[PDB]
Amino acid sequence: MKLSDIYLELKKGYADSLLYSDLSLLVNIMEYEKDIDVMSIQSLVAGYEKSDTPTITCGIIVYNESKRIKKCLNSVKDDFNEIIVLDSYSTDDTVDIIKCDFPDVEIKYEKWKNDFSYARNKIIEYATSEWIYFIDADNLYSKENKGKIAKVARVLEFFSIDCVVSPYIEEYTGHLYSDTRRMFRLNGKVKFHGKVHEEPMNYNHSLPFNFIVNLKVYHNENNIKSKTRRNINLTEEMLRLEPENPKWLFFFGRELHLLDKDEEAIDYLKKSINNYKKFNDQRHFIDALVLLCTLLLQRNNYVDLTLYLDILETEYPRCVDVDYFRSAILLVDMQNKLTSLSNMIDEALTDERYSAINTTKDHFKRILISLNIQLENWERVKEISGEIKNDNMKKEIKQYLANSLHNIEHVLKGIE
Amino acid sequence: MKLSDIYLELKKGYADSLLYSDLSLLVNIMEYEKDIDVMSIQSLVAGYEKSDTPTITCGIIVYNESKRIKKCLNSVKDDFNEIIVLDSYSTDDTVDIIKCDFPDVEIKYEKWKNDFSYARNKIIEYATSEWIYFIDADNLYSKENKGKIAKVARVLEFFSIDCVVSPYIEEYTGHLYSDTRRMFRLNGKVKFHGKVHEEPMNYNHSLPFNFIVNLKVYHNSENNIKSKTRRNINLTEEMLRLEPENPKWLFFFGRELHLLDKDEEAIDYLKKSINNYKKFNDQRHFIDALVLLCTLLLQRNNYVDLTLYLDILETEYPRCVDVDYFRSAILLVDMQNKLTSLSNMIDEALTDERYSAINTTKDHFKRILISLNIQLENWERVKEISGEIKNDNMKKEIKQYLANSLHNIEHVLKGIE
Ligand SMILES: O=c1ccn([C@@H]2O[C@H](COP(=O)(O)OP(=O)(O)O[C@H]3O[C@H](CO)[C@@H](O)[C@H](O)[C@H]3O)[C@@H](O)[C@H]2O)c(=O)[nH]1
Ligand SMILES: O=c1ccn([C@@H]2O[C@H](COP(=O)(O)OP(=O)(O)O[C@H]3O[C@H](CO)[C@@H](O)[C@H](O)[C@H]3O)[C@@H](O)[C@H]2O)c(=O)[nH]1
Repeated sequence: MKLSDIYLELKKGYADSLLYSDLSLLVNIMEYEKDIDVMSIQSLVAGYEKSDTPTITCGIIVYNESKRIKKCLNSVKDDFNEIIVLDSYSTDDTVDIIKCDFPDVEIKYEKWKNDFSYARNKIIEYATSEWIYFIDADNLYSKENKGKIAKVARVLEFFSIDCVVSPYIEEYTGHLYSDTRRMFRLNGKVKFHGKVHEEPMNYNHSLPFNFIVNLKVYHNENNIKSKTRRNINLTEEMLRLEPENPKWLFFFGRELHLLDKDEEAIDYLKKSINNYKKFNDQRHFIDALVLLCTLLLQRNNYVDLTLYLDILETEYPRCVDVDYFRSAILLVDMQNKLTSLSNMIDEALTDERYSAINTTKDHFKRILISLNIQLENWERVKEISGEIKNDNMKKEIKQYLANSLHNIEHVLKGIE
Repeated sequence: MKLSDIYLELKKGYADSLLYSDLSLLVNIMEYEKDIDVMSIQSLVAGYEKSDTPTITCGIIVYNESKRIKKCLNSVKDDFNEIIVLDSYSTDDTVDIIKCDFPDVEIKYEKWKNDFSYARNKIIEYATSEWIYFIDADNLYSKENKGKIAKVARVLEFFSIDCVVSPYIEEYTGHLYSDTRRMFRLNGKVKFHGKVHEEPMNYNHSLPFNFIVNLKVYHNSENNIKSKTRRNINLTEEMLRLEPENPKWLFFFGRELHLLDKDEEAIDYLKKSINNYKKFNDQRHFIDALVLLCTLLLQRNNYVDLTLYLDILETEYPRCVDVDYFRSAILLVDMQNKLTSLSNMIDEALTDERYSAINTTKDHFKRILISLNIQLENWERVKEISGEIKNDNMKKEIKQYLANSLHNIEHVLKGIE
């Protein structure tokens, strides 16, 4: 059997049950290709209510998080049995904000070596439970996960599936990450690797299966500039060890972008993309393509965007962002068609050629306003709008300029 | 020696001369086909110095014209010497605004028969000068037409040219008419024909040649237009029922139907007029028929039939810039269409079972939509869509972009006029 099959058989067969109820916190089930050996589907829902419920501990590593450690721990101090904060010798409060308001949370210490894995890996060895789940301090643990976490541990042990576990992280942007690898069995197998952009690897160097489970965490400045300068130092390091690695070329390339060094980021993204072709962990391959495409787009480099676009479209055909960059290009072509039309109208007006409608060629000025407003070309519309030579056209334009003046401050009203 | 060549031997040479000054008040000159008997050039400039300067009477027919008759007669009184004013028994004052300030302008009377040419007769009779000039109550004789009139009458009497004379008459819309036919020699050769849309004709009903001269005459309107039209159409329909296949009248009746908001029917007459001008001799208003049918076809969003009448407009009057106006409007409508079809092709897209790697919220798609419908001025949907974006920084920039164009509108709106 495949876990996929087991879930189906449990749908019409045993949707009554608890094994079912708790197996539906697993999003990711049709991805699990390993045989789960079973000899009776009936004995299984029955043996699941007899199953042990495991212990989860919650590891947080903090530096100067005076601003956000309170809301963080509040989200989380009721959902675990043991919470371990790992102070890297904060210069501000943090430590004592924790000590009075949160009496039950262990506080430990560790000087910062420039290694998120070493820190993270301390809390692993300090931790007493039999699963761990990591959460960072600017993050917040949805009210919705109440009583759900250990249910996820329980099923995965009940089938004894080896995996790390990703909840959904929702960016403050609303962007929703699902390769987060934040929870895993505390059983000697599996330890963080990497000075930065670290993730749990099962220690034969690995790459464990990832259950996306149905748990959620939410956000809680222009200190992005701060954090990024910190990480690029670490990323460039990790990359100099493996200078041809597509993941590291992309990671570095990305942070270069974040430090607006876009021309240099495009080079690393172009190299990352060449190297993913024949390379096994293709997880961030898409992230390189859609970033190189936006940067190429932002530099009005349509030929190279089209080339990379065809790659994104053949390598990931069900990615909607292909349709995004194609739209963006048509809309560019339309701008030029508008401009070219604005330009033959000017060429027309400057002949000897007479008008039978309005000898003042003043109806042409209706189209040219219309057409340069559309092009956002207020420079040239303000102009054209003086060259008008008649009251009742002027009378016509100002009354139409107002009804859109007031349609704007109507939509501008009800956003913020 | 033709006339346009006499003007080349003055412009090149005899160029400070009094003949050349008065002859540059004639615009229409290379059109004058008749040849002229000269001695030399010299003989001809000096004969002009010893020539004359004829007299011009100014004719005005009027009905209830209380509001404009004062401004009118001002423009004219210091410029003609004799001006007759034919009242048609106007029920309001009018006649006595003329009494007061304009004592030397000889108010004659006449009962109104529905015949504009006939009213123009009765002023040709009473007139005593050599040339006549006509003007209407809603026009103002331009300030800068100072003593230019009789220089026109001189040059035309000197070469003893037969013709009618057209000043430029300015619409309330700023448009300049130059087939106006307002001045002619009072030598029993020229006279108005036609109950309405009268013009001066030779006595064999032929068509006097039209010098366009360099005189400006302006305007003074709101909704007297609907009542003037409703009167004129009564006459026009009569004249039409006489030659019911005459394109000039098919056009005139269609035009007035239009001015009375009977557009659906105005097009039917414009179409027949355009069909009949093909052959027909006097094609003066052929162009006016086409461009009015085109502008109405545009208003009704009938682009298929617009294109077809635009072709005819283009083959017949290729140098009319109004061709390009209509081709432009079409091209631009096709743009709008491509845009809205993209708006929808984008919409279909961000529903499918299809994910984004850039932003799960697809909020970047929604920004492209917002930007289409701002361009499409579909402010309706700019509102819906901007409610469903969850990234506060984009919602901030939509706020700041709208403010940009809000400010720039309120800026261009200021310095119009
Ligand atoms: O010297 C430090 C710096 C940070 N932290 C804490 O550890 C986490 C690091 O997160 P952060 O300061 O937010 O850096 P980011 O770049 O925003 O975090 C991303 O990048 C890190 C570096 O790989 C990852 O560990 C995180 O999972 C990932 O959210 C946070 O809880 C910090 O408070 C420390 O304990 N010591
Ligand atoms: O029973 C009338 C009605 C009007 N008028 C006067 O005649 C002139 C006609 O001008 P208007 O009343 O403004 O009519 P429109 O339709 O605006 O004028 C156009 O249409 C008329 C009919 O063809 C022409 O006389 C004009 O030259 C032409 O400008 C004006 O001075 C009127 O005051 C009369 O004499 N008798």
